[PDB]
Amino acid sequence: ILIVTSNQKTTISNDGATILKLLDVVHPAAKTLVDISRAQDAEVGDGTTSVTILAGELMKEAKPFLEEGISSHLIMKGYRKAVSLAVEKINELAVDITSEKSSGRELLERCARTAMSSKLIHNNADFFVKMCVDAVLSLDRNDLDDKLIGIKKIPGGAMEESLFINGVAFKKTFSYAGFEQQPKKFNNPKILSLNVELELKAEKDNAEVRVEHVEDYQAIVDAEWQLIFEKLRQVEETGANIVLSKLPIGDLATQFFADRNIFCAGRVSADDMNRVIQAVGGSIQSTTSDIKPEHLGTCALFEEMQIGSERYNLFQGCPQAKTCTLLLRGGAEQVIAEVERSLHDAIMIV
Amino acid sequence: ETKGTVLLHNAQEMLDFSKGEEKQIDAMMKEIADMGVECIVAGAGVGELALHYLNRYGILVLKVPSKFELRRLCRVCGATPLPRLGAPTPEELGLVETVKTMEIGGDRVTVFKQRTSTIILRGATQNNLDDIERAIDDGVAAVKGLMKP
Amino acid sequence: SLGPRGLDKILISPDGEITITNDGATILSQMELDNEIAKLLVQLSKSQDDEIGDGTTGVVVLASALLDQALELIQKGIHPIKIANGFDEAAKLAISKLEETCDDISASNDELFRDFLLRAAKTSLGSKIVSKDHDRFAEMAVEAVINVMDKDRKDVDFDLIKMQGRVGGSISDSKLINGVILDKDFSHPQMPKCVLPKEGSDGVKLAILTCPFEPPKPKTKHKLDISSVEEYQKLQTYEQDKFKEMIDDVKKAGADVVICQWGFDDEANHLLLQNDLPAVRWVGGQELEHIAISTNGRIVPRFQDLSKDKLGTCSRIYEQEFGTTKDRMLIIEQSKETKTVTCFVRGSNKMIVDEAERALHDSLCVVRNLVKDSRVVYGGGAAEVTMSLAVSEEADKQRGIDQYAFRGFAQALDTIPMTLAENSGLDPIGTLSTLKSKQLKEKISNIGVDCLGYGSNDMKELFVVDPFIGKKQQILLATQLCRMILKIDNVIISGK
Amino acid sequence: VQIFGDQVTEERAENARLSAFVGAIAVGDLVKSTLGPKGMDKLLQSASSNTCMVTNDGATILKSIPLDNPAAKVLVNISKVQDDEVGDGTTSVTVLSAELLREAEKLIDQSKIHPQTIIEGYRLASAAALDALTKAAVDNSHDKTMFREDLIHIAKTTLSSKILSQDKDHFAELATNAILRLKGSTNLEHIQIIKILGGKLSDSFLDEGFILAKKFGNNQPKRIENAKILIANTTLDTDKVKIFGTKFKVDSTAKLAQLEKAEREKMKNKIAKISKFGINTFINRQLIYDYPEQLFTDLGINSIEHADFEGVERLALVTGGEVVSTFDEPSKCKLGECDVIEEIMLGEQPFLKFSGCKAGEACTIVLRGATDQTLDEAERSLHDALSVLSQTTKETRTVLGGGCAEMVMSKAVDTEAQNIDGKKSLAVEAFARALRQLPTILADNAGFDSSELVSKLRSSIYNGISTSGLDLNNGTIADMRQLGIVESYKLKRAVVSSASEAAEVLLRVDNIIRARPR
Amino acid sequence: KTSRGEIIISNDGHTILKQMAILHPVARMLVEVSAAQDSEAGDGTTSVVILTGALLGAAERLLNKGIHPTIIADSFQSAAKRSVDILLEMCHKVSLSDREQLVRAASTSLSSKIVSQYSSFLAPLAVDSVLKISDENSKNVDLNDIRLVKKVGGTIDDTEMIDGVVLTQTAIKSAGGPTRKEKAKIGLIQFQISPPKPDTENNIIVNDYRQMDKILKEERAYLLNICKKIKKAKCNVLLIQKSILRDAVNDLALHFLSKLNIMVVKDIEREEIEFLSKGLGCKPIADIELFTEDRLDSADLVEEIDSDGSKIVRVTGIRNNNARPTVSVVIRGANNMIIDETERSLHDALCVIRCLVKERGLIAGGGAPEIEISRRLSKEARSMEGVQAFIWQEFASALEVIPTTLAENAGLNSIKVVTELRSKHENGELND
Ligand SMILES: Nc1ncnc2c1ncn2[C@@H]1O[C@H](COP(=O)(O)OP(=O)(O)O)[C@@H](O)[C@H]1O
Ligand SMILES: Nc1ncnc2c1ncn2[C@@H]1O[C@H](COP(=O)(O)OP(=O)(O)O)[C@@H](O)[C@H]1O
Ligand code: BEF
Ligand code: BEF
Ligand code: BEF
Ligand code: BEF
Ligand SMILES: [Mg+2]
Ligand SMILES: [Mg+2]
Ligand SMILES: [Mg+2]
Ligand SMILES: [Mg+2]
Repeated sequence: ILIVTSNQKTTISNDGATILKLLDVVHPAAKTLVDISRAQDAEVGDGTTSVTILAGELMKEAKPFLEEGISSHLIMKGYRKAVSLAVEKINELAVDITSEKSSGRELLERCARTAMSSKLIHNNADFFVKMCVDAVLSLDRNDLDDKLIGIKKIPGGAMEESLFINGVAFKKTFSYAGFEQQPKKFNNPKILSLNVELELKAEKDNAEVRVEHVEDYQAIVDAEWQLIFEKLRQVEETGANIVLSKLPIGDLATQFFADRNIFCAGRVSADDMNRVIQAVGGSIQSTTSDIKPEHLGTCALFEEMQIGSERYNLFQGCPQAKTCTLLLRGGAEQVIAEVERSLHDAIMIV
Repeated sequence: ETKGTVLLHNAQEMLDFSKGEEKQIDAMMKEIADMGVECIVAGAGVGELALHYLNRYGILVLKVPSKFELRRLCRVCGATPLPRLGAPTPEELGLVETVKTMEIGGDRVTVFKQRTSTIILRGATQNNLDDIERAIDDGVAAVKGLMKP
Repeated sequence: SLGPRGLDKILISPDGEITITNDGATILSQMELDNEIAKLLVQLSKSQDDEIGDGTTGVVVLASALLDQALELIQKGIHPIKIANGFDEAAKLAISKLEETCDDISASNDELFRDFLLRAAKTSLGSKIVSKDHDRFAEMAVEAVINVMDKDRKDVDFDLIKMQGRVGGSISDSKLINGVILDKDFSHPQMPKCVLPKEGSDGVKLAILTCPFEPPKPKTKHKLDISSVEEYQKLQTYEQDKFKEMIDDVKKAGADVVICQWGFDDEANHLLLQNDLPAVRWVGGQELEHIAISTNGRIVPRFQDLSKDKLGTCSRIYEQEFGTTKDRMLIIEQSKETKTVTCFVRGSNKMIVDEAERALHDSLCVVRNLVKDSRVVYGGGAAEVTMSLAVSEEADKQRGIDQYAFRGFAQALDTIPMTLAENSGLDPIGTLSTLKSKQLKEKISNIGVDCLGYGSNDMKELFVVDPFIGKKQQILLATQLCRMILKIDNVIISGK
Repeated sequence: VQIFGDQVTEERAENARLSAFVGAIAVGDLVKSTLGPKGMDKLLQSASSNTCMVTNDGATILKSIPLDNPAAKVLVNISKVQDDEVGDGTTSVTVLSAELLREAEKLIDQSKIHPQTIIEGYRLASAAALDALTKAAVDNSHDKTMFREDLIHIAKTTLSSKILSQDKDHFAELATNAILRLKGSTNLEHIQIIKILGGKLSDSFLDEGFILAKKFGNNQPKRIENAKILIANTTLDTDKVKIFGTKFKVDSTAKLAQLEKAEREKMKNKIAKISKFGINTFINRQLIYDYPEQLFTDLGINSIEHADFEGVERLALVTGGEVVSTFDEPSKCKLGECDVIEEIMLGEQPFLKFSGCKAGEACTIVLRGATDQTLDEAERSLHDALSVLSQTTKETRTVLGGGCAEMVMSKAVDTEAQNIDGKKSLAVEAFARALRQLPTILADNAGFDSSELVSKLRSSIYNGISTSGLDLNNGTIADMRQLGIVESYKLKRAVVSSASEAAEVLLRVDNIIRARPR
Repeated sequence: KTSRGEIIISNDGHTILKQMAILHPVARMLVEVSAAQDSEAGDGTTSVVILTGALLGAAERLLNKGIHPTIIADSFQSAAKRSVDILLEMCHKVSLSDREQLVRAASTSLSSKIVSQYSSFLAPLAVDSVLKISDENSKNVDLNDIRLVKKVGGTIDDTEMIDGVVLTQTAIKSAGGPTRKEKAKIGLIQFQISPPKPDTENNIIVNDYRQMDKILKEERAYLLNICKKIKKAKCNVLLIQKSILRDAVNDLALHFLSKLNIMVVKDIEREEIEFLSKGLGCKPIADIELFTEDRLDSADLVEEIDSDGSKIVRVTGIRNNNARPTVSVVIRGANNMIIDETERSLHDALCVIRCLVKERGLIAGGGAPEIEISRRLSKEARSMEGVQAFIWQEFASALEVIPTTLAENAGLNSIKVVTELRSKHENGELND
């Protein structure tokens, strides 16, 4: 279905919750069919379409009794048990697959393979099944969440040219003076995951300076350039070679990394930093003047591969990670939407 | 409460103000980590420097609570909240059986199980669940009507 | 607007700004569209331009004929999804033949690799109004990517290559400069135009800075509190000294030219003149980074940190009379190969200038794609025809429902060579039936249209050469956008 | 099935060709009367401001008038380009630009030939038109005697078509002398063009030295004789302060009196540091405070405030001084010196006129006349003159004007068509025919049978008399070297190049798509 | 009546054209010519326009007769060259200091304008002025040095040449009553007499109670010292420039100045300094530590009058060497408009004497030149023959328009006057 919303937001979809949500339902009783869909995406991911389908066709097969002088009370006294009996049928009918000739991973495979069929990526299921099923595995903490396998979107390229990353990724390059002059490719790095802004206090706590004697002047300024020498050389004396931070890295901070052959990035996505540490094995520190080498991270290869004429930071190949990152292509910028919603529909079945 | 201006006179003050601010709050948290605490529930705000140190000290942190929660949480674990940060008393602490991130409906939710209790009425239509909360409350109060008289 | 016989569309912004282009992506990106499918095609071409750079034009043509070839099969009574499926398995057989048949530039020597990259540059250029100097314009796009791309990493950065445009003369006078052009003059009018390297150095040395030639102030809000008059005299005689402590800091470092991020003070400027330090007031952040990489230099935070090793090496620095009456510019050129390379494009008209820049980028993109994928196919329809034939012979082998879809995919492909021979001025059926037939009678798969008009159709000896990835992406994106439209049957549009 | 949004216009092939031609032609035809000696002037007027201007400079027309036809605006810009890169040949570019496009429509319709084939034919011709141009070019060597007389000519040629035709000779030496004077610099800021209303046009002059639109420091001596000048950029009224934030916190009023007197001292000292320079003339870009103004007068130093980055630079070129700041070490900085700075009166306003100067490398031309529009034009006209010349200091080869230059091309192009053959051949001939359509208008505006005279000049030139140009007062073919109607090679080379580009831009046009206006 | 609202009554032609709302661009060109005549002569702004109107009318008939305008334009300018030559040969020179004729010259220019009632005293005292302001090396004369001040009330009669200086402002009188200082020495101040602050951001912070009463102590003192250093140089008149900057002259300083009998005049524009410096033999004073008896004036009397109820400031009698000479003229008039016109009729006459400083020759008037030229340029063209002869003839015919409109304003048979004027000019020559 192709839906163009009231605000020109053009959307193509197969996702039942996504179709029913983009339709503004006003009728109070028909809004139930939007909730009924919504609960299904919330607990399962697939079925959203089928759930609404069933619901109405129960109401429609109750109308031939409602036309005759029957009480709706007794009709639902009959359905309430019918569903309680339908659940009894499935529980007896469900097959524990660990018992009978199944593969360790062809359980999630042949299961995503069903969720794919119907949606756009049907003719590409092969590719997406042996990737997003795989993506639930790297995700596995004892108990897991999809917040850790965050999807990134990049305009252009075939949807086949999508890329599985065993580390993390940034749909986000930034650029300062040195960022081009810096090395944008490592092998075995130590990833320092920082928090606080490396510069001359760009949004920090304001404090007024009163100075009576002139010579205090070059002193107060030479205190500043020394206050961040400590904060910066604090990074060099860590054993790090890749510096990421939730807050900004300045023009004058990037300089020291550029010459000292260290890679740095500022204004990192908040979700991405928590995506990095889980797949780099590091720890987000809010202060440089404390850091032990027990906080750093590693990977197989860090490079800034340019995909779709936007610069992506790809540090990947991390042995033991409780996180990964999908990186998705697709023809138009509306395809990339209906593959992301299509893939969330497979992952949650897996 | 009154505007906090920070008047730096000599250059010796800059290095020692910031590096001392490191310690100032690291010492605020240590006076609560050396009391054998494993969970600090915050009604108000939390500082990024302050969470950093509590992050290392191996302690869970739970922000957001408005007035409603601090009181109803207080009755379950059996703590007593203090506004003065300098008196973490062993006699005014709590005790909780399980504090985990049980994900329900896909939501990252914190639990405080095992006094004040809580029912999690699950369903489909967020519309009908709302009514059966009024059905539950009809009885919950009908129980309060039994006791008093 | 397809091919070297292509024509140019002339689009006007709502404000009034005029553009005259051949870049299919640009064309569609300018027209104020509305019909949701047209809108989508706008993104379809906009997709190509990013993942490749060339092809934007033919990507649409292929999608539309495919949608047309579907249409005829729908009115026949066939289900769209089974057609869309029938197209994709027929797209996977087209790319497969292309891969098995594409020529390769990996098995080449160094003398023959730099030629195949020119041959592609030639190809991509001959189409747009640049064709005039497509010997010179091509010998640019090649020069740029060799100089900037990390060989083993096989990765070219288009942030490194800067597109500079200035209007005057002709397109012939468009040059590639082994350094940087700046819209900046010299900070003091008395300073010289040329700067000559002190003979024994073989370089000029640059004072690339990121602090202003101004008495240092702190970042945190401040104030003095002067009570004693003499202590205002201690301050007064600090202001001039903290200026001389800048000049000497540079003069003692051994630099001959100062390029500084922020601006110089009025007192500092004259003292920059007296001691023979040609200065550059207010230089761009990105532009400093491009200077420091070209000059082999380093970027310097404060005066205290300046040393004779953080200097920028140049072979010349000159302020050019960019116009005859307009404004001066600064060129910092090199005889050696520098990782940054500014591309200075000139024309007789602001519209040519923009199109000329828009041609290089396209031309520069085919050469970037060949560094990534060192394999080529031959255009002029040849690549499309080999795929058309390949899918055509396999349709009879497919059988059942998809027999008609494969026959459709192949048939709609034939619109590219037909609408090539059409614009070029030949019979559609003629060139097609000659070309497709000649590609079976011989084992050769590299026979195409003589769109210029020479005797042979031999795309090999004619140097009409396309990159591999280019051709491939131009199909996958079409078939995949095509499937999406076919999946759609229920359409709900709101109100504006 | 409609594609576009509303208010959107689609002018495709058959209609896009119309627009492209209608536009170009409509614009070409607008300025056609400007061309040549017996050419006429347009009166442009804004809706805005109740302003107008009476002009020849063909750019100045095109730049001004509003237009919608995108193809037109293309040519309009090719006009500015020329005014940028050469300064003259504004109308020569546009007409040749349109005349190519006129000649295309006559091919695209009447004959039915492909636009791209026309292009691949207009191209072969252009490279051949520019070819012979260099072969026929007359480069002037070391003989600066033979080259000045050569320059004076170029101007005389440029000037005849403006109001300055009648006093051609007069204005020709005022340009030639000013540009030579400029000493090979190609920046025109160095010639300050001061137009003061009143008197004759023949009353206009280039001063020997410099005239300054400034005043003397107050009750100061009205005429300095035997000057020595310091040129400065340093603060004065603003009161020099160390930039940061030097707030005064006086414990009790007492100290403020000392601190007020302190700022006065900081001045008395910075004037003393200047007094050490041993100079009677202090000129400053910045303002001289009410205070320093007196401190100079008491010392006897003449002080001139407010002549900006503009005025200061020229003074530095004419007096041979330096744009000095600092003033801490008088030894290393080079002073300026001239003979007399007496204040003159011109109609009403007082100007300080530096006379007898160290180095004449910067100059002032005072333009006069009866009407604010006459001035306007004189300025515009002079800029067209101070251009060709200046750029002929750079590009020092000449070509015979009077239609001759364009004809020698029409020759080579037309003979190149006798070589090429095919459908291209017709387009190559056309190029030459367009080139002919230039002398055509030169004659047309003068008034004799265009058809006869251009056809009288073709023969002579084709026959090998490649001097022959158009005697545009007598209505005859006469010698252009012996009559001295010379032009810049850099001029003509550009006219051909630029035009050949336009056609190859519009001829590729087959679809004009206009958005909904903002 | 102004677009803005103001009422203007005039005879000065440039003043007439500038203030009507001419719309046609070519018609606006006429205003420019009339402006350019004012900026070359100050007189003849009417003559110059009418000539264009009869020259254009000429050009019209020639275009009717089919003559290419380029020829017309150039031969009309060839008509200029020969005509201005004639005026240069026919003119009788003037002794650069000859009152009896220079005075007739102003008397001519006035007699046309609403001030011609009092042209008897207005002509000489406009001539008297320019020669005093002139020079020996003559040159080009600046009329910015002639000071014409307005004040409404009375009659044009009451206009007077002041034997010194007129000033715009008045004695402050806020504190004390100094107004008419006799045997006076004038000081001229650039600086502020306040409790001033340095150009940097400054603020007196107060810690103690005992700091307060001592702050006013120095405050009162600081202002008194300045007023003391003034009385010490020995001047009884103060003149202070524009205080838009910051301070001005304080109300506390003003009582010091009053009881110390120094008469004060505040707010004086920066343009006014150059003139006042020369007009009052008084060197301008920037800082206090540069206020000296040396730079004071020594004028005989300064006394502020009371005219219509509205005061003006007089400086009569000025002792010292007048190396720079300066005049000041007070204009009165019954109605606002008839004051502005008095100034424009002075400036027109003042300007004719200025032109006599420029080209030291003088011609006969009342059309006489315009008729001679007509006669001369006729005989020239009878020799010309061909096309460029008809032009000159039509040109000679045009110049005749001046005497025609002159006569037509007088209600005469302009035809009869002219034919007779040309016949008598054919013999009796350059005076008819
Ligand atoms: N010199 C040539 N001879 C024959 N065919 C050519 C030549 N140059 C380009 N082509 C063909 O014509 C097409 C050029 O289209 P173009 O206008 O460059 O748009 P795009 O390449 O972006 O689709 C290519 O597909 C190519 O195969
Ligand atoms: N006195 C002259 N005699 C003959 N030809 C002239 C004369 N003056 C200029 N020309 C010719 O007329 C043209 C100049 O006309 P103009 O209106 O200035 O156009 P543009 O602004 O394009 O230079 C040149 O082609 C030149 O050859
Ligand atoms: F239509 Be669904 F969310 F599989
Ligand atoms: F017209 Be294209 F994108 F080479
Ligand atoms: F009309 Be021009 F620019 F000589
Ligand atoms: F009417 Be005028 F300018 F004497
Ligand atoms: Mg499903
Ligand atoms: Mg191409
Ligand atoms: Mg010209
Ligand atoms: Mg008069």
